[PDB]
Amino acid sequence: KIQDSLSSTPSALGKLQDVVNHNAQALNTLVKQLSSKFGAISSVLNDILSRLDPPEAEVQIDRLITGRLQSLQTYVTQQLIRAAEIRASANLAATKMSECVLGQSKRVDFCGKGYHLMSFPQSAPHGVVFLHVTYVPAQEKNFTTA
Amino acid sequence: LSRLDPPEAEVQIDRLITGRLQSLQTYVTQQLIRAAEIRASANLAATKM
Amino acid sequence: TQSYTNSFTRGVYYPDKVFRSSVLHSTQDLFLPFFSNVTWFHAIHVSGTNGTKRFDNPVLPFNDGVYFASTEKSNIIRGWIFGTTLDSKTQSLLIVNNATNVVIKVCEFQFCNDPFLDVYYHKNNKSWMESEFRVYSSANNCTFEYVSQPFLMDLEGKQGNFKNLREFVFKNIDGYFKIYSKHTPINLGRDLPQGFSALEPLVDLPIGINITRFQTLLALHRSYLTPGDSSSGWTAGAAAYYVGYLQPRTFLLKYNENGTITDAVDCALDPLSETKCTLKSFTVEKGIYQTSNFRVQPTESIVRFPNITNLCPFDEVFNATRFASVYAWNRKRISNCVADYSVLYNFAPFFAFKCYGVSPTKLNDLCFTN
Amino acid sequence: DCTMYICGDSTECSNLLLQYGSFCTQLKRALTGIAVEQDKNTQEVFAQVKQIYKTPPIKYFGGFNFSQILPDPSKPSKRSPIEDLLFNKVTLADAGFIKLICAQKFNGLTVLPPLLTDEMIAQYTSALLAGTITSGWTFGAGPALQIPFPMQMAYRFNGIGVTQNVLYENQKLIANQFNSAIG
Amino acid sequence: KQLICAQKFNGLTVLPPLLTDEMIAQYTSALLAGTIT
Amino acid sequence: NFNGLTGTGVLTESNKKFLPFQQFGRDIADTTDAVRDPQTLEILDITPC
Amino acid sequence: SFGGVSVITPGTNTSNQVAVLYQGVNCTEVPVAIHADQLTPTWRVYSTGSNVFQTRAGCLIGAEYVNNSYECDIPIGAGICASYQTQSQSIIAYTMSLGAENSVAYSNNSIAIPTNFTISVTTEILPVSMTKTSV
Ligand SMILES: *[C@@H]1O[C@H](CO)[C@@H](O[C@@H]2O[C@H](CO)[C@@H](O)[C@H](O)[C@H]2NC(C)=O)[C@H](O)[C@H]1NC(C)=O
Ligand SMILES: *[C@@H]1O[C@H](CO)[C@@H](O[C@@H]2O[C@H](CO)[C@@H](O)[C@H](O)[C@H]2NC(C)=O)[C@H](O)[C@H]1NC(C)=O
Ligand SMILES: *[C@@H]1O[C@H](CO)[C@@H](O[C@@H]2O[C@H](CO)[C@@H](O)[C@H](O)[C@H]2NC(C)=O)[C@H](O)[C@H]1NC(C)=O
Ligand SMILES: *[C@@H]1O[C@H](CO)[C@@H](O)[C@H](O)[C@H]1NC(C)=O
Ligand SMILES: *[C@@H]1O[C@H](CO)[C@@H](O)[C@H](O)[C@H]1NC(C)=O
Ligand SMILES: *[C@@H]1O[C@H](CO)[C@@H](O)[C@H](O)[C@H]1NC(C)=O
Ligand SMILES: *[C@@H]1O[C@H](CO)[C@@H](O)[C@H](O)[C@H]1NC(C)=O
Ligand SMILES: *[C@@H]1O[C@H](CO)[C@@H](O)[C@H](O)[C@H]1NC(C)=O
Ligand SMILES: *[C@@H]1O[C@H](CO)[C@@H](O)[C@H](O)[C@H]1NC(C)=O
Ligand SMILES: *[C@@H]1O[C@H](CO)[C@@H](O)[C@H](O)[C@H]1NC(C)=O
Ligand SMILES: *[C@@H]1O[C@H](CO)[C@@H](O)[C@H](O)[C@H]1NC(C)=O
Ligand SMILES: *[C@@H]1O[C@H](CO)[C@@H](O)[C@H](O)[C@H]1NC(C)=O
Repeated sequence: KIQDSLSSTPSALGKLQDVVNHNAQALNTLVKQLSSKFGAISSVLNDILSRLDPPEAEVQIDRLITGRLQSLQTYVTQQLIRAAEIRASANLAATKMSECVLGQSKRVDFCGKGYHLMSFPQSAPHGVVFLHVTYVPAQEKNFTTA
Repeated sequence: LSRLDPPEAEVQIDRLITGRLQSLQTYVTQQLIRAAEIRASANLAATKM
Repeated sequence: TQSYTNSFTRGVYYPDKVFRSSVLHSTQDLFLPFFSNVTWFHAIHVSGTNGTKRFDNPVLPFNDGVYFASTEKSNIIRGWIFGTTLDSKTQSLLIVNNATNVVIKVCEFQFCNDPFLDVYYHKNNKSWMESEFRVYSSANNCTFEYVSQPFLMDLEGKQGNFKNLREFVFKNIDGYFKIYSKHTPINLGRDLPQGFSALEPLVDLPIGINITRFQTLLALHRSYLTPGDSSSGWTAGAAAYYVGYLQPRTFLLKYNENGTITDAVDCALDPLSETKCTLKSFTVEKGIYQTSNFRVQPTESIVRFPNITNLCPFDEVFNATRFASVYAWNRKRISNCVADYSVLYNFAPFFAFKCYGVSPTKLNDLCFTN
Repeated sequence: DCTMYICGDSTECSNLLLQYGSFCTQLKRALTGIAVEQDKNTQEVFAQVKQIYKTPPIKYFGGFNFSQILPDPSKPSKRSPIEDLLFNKVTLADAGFIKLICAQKFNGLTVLPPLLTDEMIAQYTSALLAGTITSGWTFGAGPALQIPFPMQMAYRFNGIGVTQNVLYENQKLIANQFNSAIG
Repeated sequence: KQLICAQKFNGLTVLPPLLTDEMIAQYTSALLAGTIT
Repeated sequence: NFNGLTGTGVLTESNKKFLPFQQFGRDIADTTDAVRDPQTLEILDITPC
Repeated sequence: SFGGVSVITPGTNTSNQVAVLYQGVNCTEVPVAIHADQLTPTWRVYSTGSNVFQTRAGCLIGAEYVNNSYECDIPIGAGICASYQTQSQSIIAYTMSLGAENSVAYSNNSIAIPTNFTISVTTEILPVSMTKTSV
């Protein structure tokens, strides 16, 4: 049923898709930031040099330089935090693969809902997928005890 | 606005917008780290529960 | 015969001369707002033996550009008149057409009472009507002309049911006149067919002036298709003469893969539409979105100044017989008066006037203590 | 809000601010992501029960006194006295509410209210407590399984290397010690 | 590679990972064989 | 040294279909990609280095 | 007076109706009695149109309150949500439901012992790395 469930529901792999979507959006925004005047005469260097003489044309384009530097700083500033959270997730995945797969786990609700039996890992783009095999009681019957 | 003409008012007003943007960026920059700390604490609490 | 109808998806043009394809692009320019009323102004003057006074050339405000739409055969309506007073003491515009020419000029045109009409007004028997002229009464002091290729041309339609609606939008800003036009065919049965169409630039002209009215020069020498009724108050009729008004809105056009605009969306009509504009996409998924903010606009302005009667004596300081030495400069006090800073230019022909802390232009809007 | 905080509703200031590009579409997204994450955290920590349980009206657990942690019906809000003390010992500045320095935020700074009301969290905690005192730890595998509390305590002793006869031989003493410790 | 991806010629490139998918697959197969046998 | 372009690239030719009175080719990120021919009325194709 | 405005809408591929939430504003004032040529947004056709409900997180315009208990789809705040379904279809704003009510039975001389088991296989997805880059 794992194959059919994965093929039916498309939102199961929502954790892996965001990883590439956020990076694509960040790169797109970084590229799009270039077409900004940044409070100057124009957003293109060739025209601003061809339209003005050196002494104040040099002054005018400094705004473009500082704006582009400020735009570039934020990208790496956010990338550092994203890399940190990805490292935390990777460490958690490594611990899971070293505990649940290479043995049996007694921790409650760590390697699956219920009692743990085994685990088989699978490989996914920019991630890893586990298949926990668990044990669950089914039919109940009360008694009298001393 | 009411004391300087636009040709130099634009020059004077540009020295406040940059400062306010730089002051606003730091707030979200620090909140992005406090949020990570809180998320780590929440994960620890969920595991403990 | 005046009636109001709703314009669904008309009044859009190419924002610029630049090619662009298979993307979504956002522009801010004067456009025709979606879902707005368009007025129908109709002419009723036919027959020679019997007839009634026409009065069929209303004056339109022309509030910073208009959108024109009319359905005719080839030449029923010709020319467009601008100006502000349209008299001998004021300048008026004479953008008119010709057989294979266009005449455009601005002058002190005095009188334009009634175009030359033969009173016959019957094309059902004889359809010979040409050279009505009476474009103007006289020209006083003017030389500018724009004899060039005519703006409008006729389209041939056979087998019937091919009528072309003529969309003319005019831009009168920054002292220049811009006209965007396109011919929309297949006007078979719908007066304002649903769909989408695009206009194209034609020419620019440096006119300027403070044009504040519009006048129509419909040719009433030989008229046809003239229903008559007393319809008023947002009704339906038939005028074949549409006029619209342009507002400064923002749209998000959808360029196709061939560079032709297919769909356009308003960003200030519907909160769903505004959300679409914010997300820069034509499909929005279920959820909650934070779009913008709302503020209450002001009503009026109030000015509260102290009441002082006497004038300030700037003449006693500038127009003085003797000035003291530099080492013993004398300080004078000006108080309890109303000061006019636009008069000190006349006392002397100085031009240094280097002013440090406050711009000399707006010295009259600040109140001091001494 | 960038426009109101940076510019005092001035058209010229907004026009010059629009020249900086997308330096506020990003600042209007990080805070929304943070708010979504904080809404998800409290659901990930507390919402671990499929259904909501309720303790039986008769409360006798072999001498163990749980009146200091079970919900109190007398109060308008179903909160245990320990929860009441914890709520009283912490004072929030503004919360969400509806509308001396919180009114000085006409400059575009606001606070959104949390999704989950405190009563819902209290109900979640009450359900967890009922499940963990009635059905032992078996309710974490599947559905709740009945077991008397003294036998559950004996089994917990057996799980740490102490023979289960110790509790049954010293039930009253352990109950009194627990009552004194929790009091 | 030789529209947005080819458009990023301003200096924003993407480096390839050191481990190709065919080696992660070998790791996974080895783990599965070890944990089954 | 065009009429307002001053580009630099390995421009060869445009095979795309262009509207008759359009000169500037543009892409998703708003970069020049086409140039009119002042003599042959042909669309060129800006391509970077 | 000013405040945030939010749009609660279902998927545009399904319906075409929306609702407006005014964040943190007591809507006994102007927001219920809006007037033309007085508010910043160009659209004022909604006005009140009845179906106005007061929430502790703001005022909701365009959604009719119904008192039921469902697992809510679109969060709003303060224990209130919204969803596009039946009461002809419209947008409703009910109160969030935590779960189905259940009561356990406890006794000091009874115990429940299972007699059958069930083997199940679940899944777990974890990111490991992100795409590299250089500038
Ligand atoms: C102060 O002296 C100057 C020059 O002697 C006067 O300047 C005249 O100002 C009027 C004001 O409209 C002008 O029309 C004249 O053309 C100016 N004449 C010259 C020669 O500059 C000025 O009027 C004097 N001040 C007063 C209050 O009379
Ligand atoms: C469980 O403990 C509570 C409080 O720890 C007991 O309630 C107290 O009872 C004494 C005398 O019965 C009163 O003087 C106190 O005022 C009570 N306090 C509260 C908070 O109610 C309760 O009696 C204990 N349970 C049993 C069965 O004795
Ligand atoms: C425990 O559960 C299994 C699975 O539900 C039961 O096996 C089923 O038995 C019925 C009737 O004997 C068959 O129709 C099903 O096909 C069986 N299922 C499978 C998967 O083989 C089993 O009988 C139960 N144990 C007891 C003691 O009742
Ligand atoms: C077992 O539980 C059922 C329902 O909960 C109850 O009717 C029955 O009496 C219980 N058995 C005993 C021995 O009490
Ligand atoms: C358009 O026509 C409608 C019909 O009654 C009218 O209410 C409205 O005031 C008119 N003008 C505008 C701008 O909608
Ligand atoms: C119309 O064009 C013809 C041919 O060029 C010309 O002789 C005639 O004078 C024009 N009409 C006007 C009013 O200029
Ligand atoms: C207007 O024209 C008349 C002659 O028609 C001329 O005398 C007069 O000077 C003109 N007006 C101006 C301002 O030149
Ligand atoms: C674009 O042009 C091609 C070539 O004729 C045509 O097949 C396609 O339908 C056009 N796209 C449209 C009309 O959206
Ligand atoms: C690189 O060169 C090889 C060798 O001819 C060729 O097969 C490949 O297609 C080239 N890559 C391109 C053109 O992107
Ligand atoms: C909102 O306004 C009403 C009417 O002024 C008032 O009675 C109420 O206390 C206010 N606050 C609310 C409903 O939270
Ligand atoms: C709750 O539901 C009942 C039954 O539909 C209805 O009569 C009552 O007015 C509702 N109460 C509120 C506050 O909506
Ligand atoms: C179980 O609890 C009830 C409730 O007080 C009590 O009467 C009964 O004696 C208890 N059972 C035993 C075996 O003591």
